[PDB]
Amino acid sequence: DTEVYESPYADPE
Amino acid sequence: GHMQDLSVHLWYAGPMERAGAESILANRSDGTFLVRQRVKDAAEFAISIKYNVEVKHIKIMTAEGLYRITEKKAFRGLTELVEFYQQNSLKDCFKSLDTTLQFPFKE
Repeated sequence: DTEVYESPYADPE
Repeated sequence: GHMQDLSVHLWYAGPMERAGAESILANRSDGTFLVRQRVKDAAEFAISIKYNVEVKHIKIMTAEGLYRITEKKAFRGLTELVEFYQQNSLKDCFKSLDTTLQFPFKE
C-alpha cells in the first residue's frame, strides 16, 4: 500500500 | 505510450507497488521478475524479482540518463537492461540476486 522498495543492498566506496 | 512509458514492457507493473509487486511475485515461481513506479515525486525506478519464495526489489540509479540496478552499472533503457540480463545473471548487477530475468510477473 504505502510501502515500496527500501534498498536490499548497495556498494560503498 | 506518452513517452518513456515503460508500462509497455510485460515486466513493467507501472503503478504497481512494492508490496503489490511481491503479491504477484510471491505467488509466482522463483526467477519471476517485474518493475514498477508510483512515487510521483522522484523519477526513480527499481526491479523486482522472485527468489526463494521471496522477492528481490533492487532500485535503479539515474544520473547520466542511464539505468543501473547497481551503482556500478548503467543502461540507456530499462528494456536494454532487463532484456539484456535475460542472458546475464543478475548477480552480475544485483547485489544478492543470483539468477536471470526468468519471466515477467505479468505472465
